[PDB]
Amino acid sequence: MEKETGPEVDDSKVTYDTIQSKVLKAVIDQAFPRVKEYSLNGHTLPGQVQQFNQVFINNHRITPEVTYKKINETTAEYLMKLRDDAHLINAEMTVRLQVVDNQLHFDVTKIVNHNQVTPGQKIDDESKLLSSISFLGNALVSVSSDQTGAKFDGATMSNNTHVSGDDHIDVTNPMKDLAKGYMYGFVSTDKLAAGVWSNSQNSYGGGSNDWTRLTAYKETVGNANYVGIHSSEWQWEKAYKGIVFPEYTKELPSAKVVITEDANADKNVDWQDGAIAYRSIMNNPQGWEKVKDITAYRIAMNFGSQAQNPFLMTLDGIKKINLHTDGLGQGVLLKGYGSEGHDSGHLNYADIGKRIGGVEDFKTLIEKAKKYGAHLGIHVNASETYPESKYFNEKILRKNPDGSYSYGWNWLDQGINIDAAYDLAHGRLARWEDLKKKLGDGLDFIYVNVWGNGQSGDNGAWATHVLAKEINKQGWRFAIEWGHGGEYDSTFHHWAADLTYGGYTNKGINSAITRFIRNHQKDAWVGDYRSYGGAANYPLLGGYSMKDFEGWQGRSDYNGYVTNLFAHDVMTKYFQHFTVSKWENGTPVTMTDNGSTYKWTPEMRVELVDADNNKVVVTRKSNDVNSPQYRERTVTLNGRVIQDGSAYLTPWNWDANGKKLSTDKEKMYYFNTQAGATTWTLPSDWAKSKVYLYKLTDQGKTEEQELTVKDGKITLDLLANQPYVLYRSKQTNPEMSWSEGMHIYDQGFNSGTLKHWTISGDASKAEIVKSQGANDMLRIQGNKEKVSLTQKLTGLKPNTKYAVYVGVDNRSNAKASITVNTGEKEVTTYTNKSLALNYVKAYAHNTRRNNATVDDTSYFQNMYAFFTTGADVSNVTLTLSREAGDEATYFDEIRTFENNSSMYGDKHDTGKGTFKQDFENVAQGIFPFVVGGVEGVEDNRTHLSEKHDPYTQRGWNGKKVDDVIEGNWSLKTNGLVSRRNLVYQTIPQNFRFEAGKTYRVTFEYEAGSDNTYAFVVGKGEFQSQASNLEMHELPNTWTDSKKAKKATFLVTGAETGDTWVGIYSTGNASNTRGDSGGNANFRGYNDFMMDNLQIEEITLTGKMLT
Ligand SMILES: CC(=O)N[C@H]1[C@@H](OC[C@H](N)C(=O)O)O[C@H](CO)[C@H](O)[C@@H]1O[C@@H]1O[C@H](CO)[C@H](O)[C@H](O)[C@H]1O
Ligand SMILES: [Ca+2]
Ligand SMILES: [Ca+2]
Ligand SMILES: [Ca+2]
Ligand SMILES: [Mn+2]
Repeated sequence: MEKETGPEVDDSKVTYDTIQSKVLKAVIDQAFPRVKEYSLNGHTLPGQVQQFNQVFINNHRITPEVTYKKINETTAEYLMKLRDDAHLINAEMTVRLQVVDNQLHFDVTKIVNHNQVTPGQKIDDESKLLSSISFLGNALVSVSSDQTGAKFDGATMSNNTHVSGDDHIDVTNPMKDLAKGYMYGFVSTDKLAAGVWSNSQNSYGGGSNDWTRLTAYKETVGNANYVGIHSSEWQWEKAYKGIVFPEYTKELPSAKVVITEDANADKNVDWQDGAIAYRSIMNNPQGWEKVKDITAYRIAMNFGSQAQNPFLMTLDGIKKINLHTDGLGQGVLLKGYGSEGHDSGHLNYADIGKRIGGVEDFKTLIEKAKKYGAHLGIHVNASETYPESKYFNEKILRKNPDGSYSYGWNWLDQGINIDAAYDLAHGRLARWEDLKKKLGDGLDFIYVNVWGNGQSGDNGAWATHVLAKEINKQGWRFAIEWGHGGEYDSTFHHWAADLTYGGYTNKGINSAITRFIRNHQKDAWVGDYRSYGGAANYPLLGGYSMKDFEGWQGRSDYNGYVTNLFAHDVMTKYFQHFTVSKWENGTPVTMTDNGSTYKWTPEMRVELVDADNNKVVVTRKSNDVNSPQYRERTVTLNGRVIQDGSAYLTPWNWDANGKKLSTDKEKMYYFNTQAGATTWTLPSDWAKSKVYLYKLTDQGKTEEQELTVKDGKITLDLLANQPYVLYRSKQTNPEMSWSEGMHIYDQGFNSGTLKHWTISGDASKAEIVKSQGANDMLRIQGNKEKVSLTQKLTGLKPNTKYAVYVGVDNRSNAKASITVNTGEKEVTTYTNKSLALNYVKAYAHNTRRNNATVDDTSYFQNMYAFFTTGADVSNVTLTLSREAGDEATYFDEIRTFENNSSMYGDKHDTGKGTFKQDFENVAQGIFPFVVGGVEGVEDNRTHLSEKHDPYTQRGWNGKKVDDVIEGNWSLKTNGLVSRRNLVYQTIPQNFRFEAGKTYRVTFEYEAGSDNTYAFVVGKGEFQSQASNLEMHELPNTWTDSKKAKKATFLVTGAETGDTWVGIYSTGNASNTRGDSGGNANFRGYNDFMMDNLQIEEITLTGKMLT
C-alpha cells in the first residue's frame, strides 16, 4: 500500500466554542454537536475533525436545522429540527454536550415526533414512527497516525475458545480500511487513552456483528489516517404489526467518552488505562455487586408433578453447603419452581408450584436463606408455552409464513412457540408484576431459558434489553442461557458457567478487553476446560465452573460438587473481589485440539486491585504450552504467595453475604489438588498469633488442630481435594435448625445424630449410613424385635388435613412402617420387601448406580399416611418402625404437608373403604402408581395433566383426545408408544391387593391409538427372563366415541401379597393417521390418559363369577 491522502480541512465557515471542566477542555462546533478536539494536561486527542452535518433518521439522510446555546462553562445544548416530507419525517431532538471532569457526555435529552404516535395503540403507517437515530459519521473521539503511539483496541463477541474477539490495530498511514461494530473500543497515544460507552442497542448481525453499540471508522484527512469511535445508531419508537410498543421500551440516546493519562502506574498509556477509566462511564448490569460472593451456584430441580425438591427441603441443602464451605455465598436456581415443575405451565410466572409447597413455602425459603447468604433464582421461559398454561391463547402463538404453528419443545406435552414481539406489545410486563405481587421481596435472579435462540422471533440486543428492563424493574437480577446472550444486562450465563456444555465454540466471552473491564460483575467468561484449548487452557482468572447435586440432568454427586467449588470457584470468586488493573500477554503458542492446529496468545500476568489498595498479581508459571507449568499460576497478595500450582492458602474476609468480617472471624482456606506438604508465609497480623486448623465436612468444622508457627510460616501436609479452614482462635459449629418449617427435626438425616428421635427397642440397630451417592439415610437392620423411632410433628394447624411420606427402600421382608398418632386417632402404612426400582431422574434416590441405596440399586418410593389434626396439636407423633429382620430397611426424607385428598371411602384419612383417585388432590407424583422403567431413569414423560378448555381438550387444533377427562387433572403419558415396557405400576405400600381378596379396578381412559397401551396385572418385581403379566390391550377412545371409555377388571391378590396393576406400553405401532411431526405429537395419537381410578374389594357373586 502507498501512503494515503484525503481532503484537508477548511474551517473558515465554522464557528467553534469550548466547554471545559478543570481538567478537560473540548472544542465544539456551534453548528452541530461535534467535538473537534480534546485537551487534558497539555495533551490532545482529536474528535471528529472533519464536519459532517448530517444524521440518519429511519435510515434517511437528514441535514438538521440546528440552533445552539452554551448553557454554562461545561455544557452546551443544540436544538435539531428534522424534516423530510417524502419520508414522513417531522421531528426535533435536543442534544447536550457536557464535560464532567475527564468525561464528555453526549445526551439526546428530548425528542418530539410531530406525527401522531400513541405507545400501545395502532399506527396506520409505521414510517410515521421515529424509530432510529444515527450520528454515525461523527466520531466522539479519535486518534491520528501523526500522533506518537497511535493505536485502537476493540472487543467483539466471540464464544469460540480458539478465537479472541479482540482487535489491536496500530493507527498508521497507510493502514487497512476499518468500518466495524464493537462492544468496547479505545483509542490512545503515548500520552492519553479514551474509552467510549453508548446505550445504543444496535446490531449489525449475529456473532461478532452483535452487541455492536460502537462503530470504529478509519478516515483519511490530509496526510493522516484517523481511527474514530462512533456510537452506533439508537432505537426509539417501534411497533409490531402496527401496534406501537409500550412507552418503557423508549430509552433516550446517550453516549460518553472518558479520557485518561496513565491509570495503572506502569508508565505506559494504552487501552488498559482507557478500560480502568471506562468503569466510571459504563452501564453496570443490575445486581452485579452480588456476583463476587455467590460462590456456590447450582440447580434444584422439580419435574412432572413429582416434587423432587420441595422449597423447604432446599433450605436443608443450603445448610449442608453453609457448613461444608464455612459460610460461602450460594445461588440456587429453582428449575421447576412453578406449575408441575420444569417445562410445565410456561408464561404464568406467578403460578408458584403447589405440590412443592406453594408461595408460602417459597417465601419461607427466601427469608430463612438470607442468613446463609443463599440467593434464590427461578427458571422462566418467554419463548414457548403449553395448552395447560393460563397464557396459552391463539393470539400469542407464533405462526410460520404458511400459517402453520411454529411448534416448540415436546416433552411432558407438545408446546408451541410464542411471538415475543406480539407478547411485548400485549402486556408481557404485567406477568412479571403479577409474580412480584404474589411472591414479594427477596428473590435474587430471573434466569430466562432459551431466549436468544430465535424460537420466539427477535431475541437480539434491543429485545433483550427491553426484557431485562422488565425483570430488573421488579428488583430482580437478569441471567441467561447463552454465552452470547444479554451482553448488556446479564450477570450469569449458563453455557459459560457449566463448562461441559456445547463444546469449544459455545462457551463464555473470549475477550481479554471485555473480561478486564467486567470480570468482577458477572459469570460470563471462559473457565478452565483443557480439552477446549485456547482461552480455556487454564485461564489465569479462573472462571465459574458449575456442578449440581439436586437433580438437574440427573446430577446427584454432592461430594464432587463441593470439591469442584474449591478446585475452581473459590479462587474465581476471590479475584472478583478486585478489579483488573493490568493484563500482560505472552508469546503465541501452537495448540492442537477439536480438529485444528492453531495459534493462541495467552495471558501471562494479570494484576488486580481494590479500594484499599490491596494488590493481587496472578502469573502463569510458564508460556510453554507443552509444560505442566502452563497450567499453573502463582498468586500473590501484596507480595505474599497465596497460591502456587496445585495448592492455595487464601484469605477470605467476607461473610456469606459479602460483608466485611470482624477481625476474630477472618479466616483462610486451604485446598490442594495433590498430596504433599506446602509451606506458607503468614501475613503480619497472623505471624504472632496462635493458629487453628479445621477439616471442613458436611458437619462443618472438624478435627481441630493447633498449628506450629515457625519463623512466621506454617507447613500443611493434608488430604488432597479436601477443604480446610484456618482461624486465629478456636471456632465452633452453630445449631442449624434442620428442616425448620417442615414439622419435624432433620428430615434428611443431615445432622450426624439420631438423639432427637425417641427410640423404642435396641437403639444399636438404627444408624445413619451413606448411600452410594453419599446421601445420609436411616438404616435399621439385624433386629430380632421391633425397633421404632418417634418425633413429635410440630407447628401443625388444628383441624387440618395432612399427608406425610417417608422415602423407603426395604431390602427385608419385615414390615417397615410409618405411623401417625394425632392424639385422637392413629393411622399406619407399611411395606414388606420393596419391589419397584426408582426411575425419577431429578429425584436424589433414583436407581442410577452412583446414587444407589446399596448393591447398585434403589427401590426408594414415597410411603404415605393421610391424617387430620384435631383441636389440640401439642401431641401429634410420627413413628418409623421396622419389625424383626436380618436385612436392612433404608428411610430418608420425611415430608409432612397440607393435603385435601379423599381417597378412602370418600374420606381423607388412611383407612378402610373404597379406594378412589380422581387426581384432583395429589400430594405428589402419580399415586397410587409410581413411574416404571419404560424410559429407564428419566425426566419421565408421565405427569398430572392440567385442564385448560378448549386448548387441552378434544377438537382444539384437531386434538383427538382430552388431556383431562374430568375435573381439572388427569394422569397423562405423552407419546410413549411401542416401547414393550412398563409405564407405571401400583406398589403394595401405595395400594395393597390383600392375599386371597378380590378387587374390581375401574378407570376412565383416553388412548389415541388401538392397542398401544395395555392395562396389566403383575406380582413381585417386574423384569422386562421377562415377567409374566396378565395383559389387556386397550382400544383407542375417539374413532367411535365422543369421550373417554370406561374399563373394568377383576384382580385377586396373590398369596405373596405383592400383586400390582399398571399400564404397559406394548410392541404395537401407533397410528398417526397421516399426520406427522408436531401435529402428530400434539393431537394425541401416541398418548394415554387415565382418570377416576376406583379399586373396590368385592365378593364374587352371581354374574361376577362369569
Ligand atoms: C441445557 C438446557 O437448558 N436445555 C433446555 C433447552 O433445550 C434446547 C437446547 N437443547 C438447549 O438450549 O440446550 O430448552 C428446552 C425447552 O425448550 C429444555 O428446557 C432443555 O432442558 C431439558 O429439559 C428436559 C425436560 O423438558 C429435560 O429435563 C432435559 O434433561 C433438559 O436438558
Ligand atoms: Ca498504563
Ligand atoms: Ca438424606
Ligand atoms: Ca380428574
Ligand atoms: Mn402438562
